[PDB]
Amino acid sequence: MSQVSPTRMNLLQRRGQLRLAQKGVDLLKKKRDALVAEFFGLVREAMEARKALDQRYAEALIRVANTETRLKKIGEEIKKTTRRVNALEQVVIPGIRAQIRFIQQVLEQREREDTFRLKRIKGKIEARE
Amino acid sequence: LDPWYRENVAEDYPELRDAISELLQREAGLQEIVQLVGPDALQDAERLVIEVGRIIREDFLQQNAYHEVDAYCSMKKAYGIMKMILAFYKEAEAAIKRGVSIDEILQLPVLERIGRARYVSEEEFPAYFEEAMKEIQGAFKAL
Amino acid sequence: LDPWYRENVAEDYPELRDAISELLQREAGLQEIVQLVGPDALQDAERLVIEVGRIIREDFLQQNAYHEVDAYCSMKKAYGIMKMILAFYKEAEAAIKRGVSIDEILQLPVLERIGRARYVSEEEFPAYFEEAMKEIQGAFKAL
Amino acid sequence: DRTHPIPDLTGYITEGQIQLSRELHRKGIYPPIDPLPSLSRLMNNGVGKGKTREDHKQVSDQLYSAYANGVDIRKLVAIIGEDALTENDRRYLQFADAFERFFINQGQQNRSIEESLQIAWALLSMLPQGELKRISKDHIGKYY
Amino acid sequence: DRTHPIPDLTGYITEGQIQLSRELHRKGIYPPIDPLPSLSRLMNNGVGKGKTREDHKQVSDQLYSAYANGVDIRKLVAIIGEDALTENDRRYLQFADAFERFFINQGQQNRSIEESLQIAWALLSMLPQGELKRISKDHIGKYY
Amino acid sequence: MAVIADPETAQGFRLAGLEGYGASSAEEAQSLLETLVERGGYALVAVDEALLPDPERAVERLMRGRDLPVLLPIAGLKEAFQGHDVEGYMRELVRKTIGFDIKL
Repeated sequence: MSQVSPTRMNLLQRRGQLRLAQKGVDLLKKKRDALVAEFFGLVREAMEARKALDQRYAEALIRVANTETRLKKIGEEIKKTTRRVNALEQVVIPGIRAQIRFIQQVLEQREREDTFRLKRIKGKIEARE
Repeated sequence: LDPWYRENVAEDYPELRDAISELLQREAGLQEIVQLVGPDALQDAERLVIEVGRIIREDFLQQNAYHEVDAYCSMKKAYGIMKMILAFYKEAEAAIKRGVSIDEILQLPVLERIGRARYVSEEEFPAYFEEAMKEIQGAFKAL
Repeated sequence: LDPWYRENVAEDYPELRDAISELLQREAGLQEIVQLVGPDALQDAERLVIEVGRIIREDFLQQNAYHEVDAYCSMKKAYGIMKMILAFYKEAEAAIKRGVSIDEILQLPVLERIGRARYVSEEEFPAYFEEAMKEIQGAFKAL
Repeated sequence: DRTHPIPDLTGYITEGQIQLSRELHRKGIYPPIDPLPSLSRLMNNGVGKGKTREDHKQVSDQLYSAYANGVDIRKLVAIIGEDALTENDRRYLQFADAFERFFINQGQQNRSIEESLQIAWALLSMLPQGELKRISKDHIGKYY
Repeated sequence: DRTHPIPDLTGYITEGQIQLSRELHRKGIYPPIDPLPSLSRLMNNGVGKGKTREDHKQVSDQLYSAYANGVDIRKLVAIIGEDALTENDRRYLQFADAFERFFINQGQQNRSIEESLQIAWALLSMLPQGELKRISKDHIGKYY
Repeated sequence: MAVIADPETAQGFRLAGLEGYGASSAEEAQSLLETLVERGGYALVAVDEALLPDPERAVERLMRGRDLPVLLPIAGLKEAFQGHDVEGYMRELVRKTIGFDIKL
């Protein structure tokens, strides 16, 4: 092609990665939100569970993991194949903008400079004649 | 030319075309971003704008030169179709703001009629406005 | 130009600037990673490198062209400030290796003096080296 | 094309540049000034005490910073949803609309610099005072 | 730009090319030779039994192939993450670092061809023996 | 939900009304996962971590399936509680996320 490719190209590129960046800080905020509901779950868990061991006392047990199991249920696996989700995702995504960026500039390289050896050759024919 | 339209056709001609153009303008920006980060992260509000933006393109911008009716669209018909689309927009944004699923609006029965409005040669078209409002009410009912 | 500095100013000019540059180089790499995974996972060793890297940037790289003193920094003053920073680095890494909290080093009293060293027009600056060592000892004391 | 040789060679002859953009005009923002391509190539020479007002540079800096953050947050809203935005970010998001509705938009109308700074301070109130990084405390106390 | 008409037309005039790369130099690898873009046109005329050693071509072929695979895998690591790489690919990834650290890098030092082949075989040990497609079994038994 | 734990504990979850199944090794326990998975009705299987030291390899082995039970290592056997399983489950979960084996 030629001109026009010129600017939508890289604002797909620039404006479009300014907001891929921005999903990046979004998800480390989630980071800090997620990891803090992570350990506390953990807490009572460890907890009256073994209140279960020395055991009625039947619930030091399911009382235990109704608390214990629930908390780490949400937190434990909802909390991250979805956490490790959020962030494992959007980064092969600044991969897009990344090497694919090399893409736009070998592309752009190729011709505002090539298109010019040329406006000037033709000058050159009866520019020289 | 806005005053000719305002005095002879419709008082809201300029405001309507500015509003539709802002719709199309917003769609263009949204599609550029979606080209990058995909459409999965899109909020309901942004999906609604694409839904109505698409209706503008298909139901208004597109005209069939080969159809005996849509080959020519009288001034009176142009504004009436515009108000059906813009009224569907307002109702769409209003329904979303009240937690109506966009999927529920996307399959709203009146939509298919709005799509064939360019083929109607009678004002039966402005009746679609009332047909749109009651239908949204049936969506305000089911919640 | 290294030999001119080694013979006329300081024998350790080249080694000192290479060491500071490696510091700045390491900081750059660390900041890139932190931009991704956040700073919460950072070990004390990595937090210390950022702490000293920051002191290099603020206390050395940055110079005030508007200050009557820091407007020009004589060769003799440049190396002396470098050795105060590099000596604080060695002591910092040495203290961490002995389980001294980085938070304890970050609020070390001498640090504020190192920060205003560029404003001193007297060698009172190399005295900061001994002031740094004893202060770390007071941190080796409290453990 | 701002790189065409004519407009491109003209930039050096100016002390202030106001760059208008079709994209911005198509979003209904008028005047359609690109806030990240308009420069006081010479702005600092025509502002301050004895020219406009002492707080002019600080207000201009703060509005520019807040509007730029607010525009980026429009992208973040699209990414995460409006409800997932923090309270602080929501204020910056809202500030961008306020800047466009009240500062950029004029109902054709000759605003004095005093009028323009007043609108600027009025919209700035939407932001937390603790978030006015680019306005020295002396100006906040005197003008906020 | 290696495609500029000057460097590009020069390639045909050579029997050996050593291509240096800024990217490699910026990683601190000196000499900054691109191991997948340096070639020998007349190389086969100066190697083998009675010149260097009989396994020279096989070793050169295997190192070139493994280094090229290892460099591509640096791209794959960026795409998927280090932990998602297979055990076999991880070995090739590591081989690329070993090739750069030990074979390319010389601490200024005059290596005999025997010394250079020895380093080559030492780094090749990092790869599974079953993955040495370009070295005949006769050479593996005699030299590995 | 099912729970897989050492036999004494498993018995106690049963007396509490829950669906506890007893095992005494990483392998035995993986077997139990596969029988449950094939048998079909569970949305979640909570497993003493002493019995599930590698839960990714665990998924890996279960199947050519089909929609899986979430698989949740929690800590064990009697002496496996009288640790704290969690301090280290937490070290792994933060490294897991941010990438950073943080100095806890």
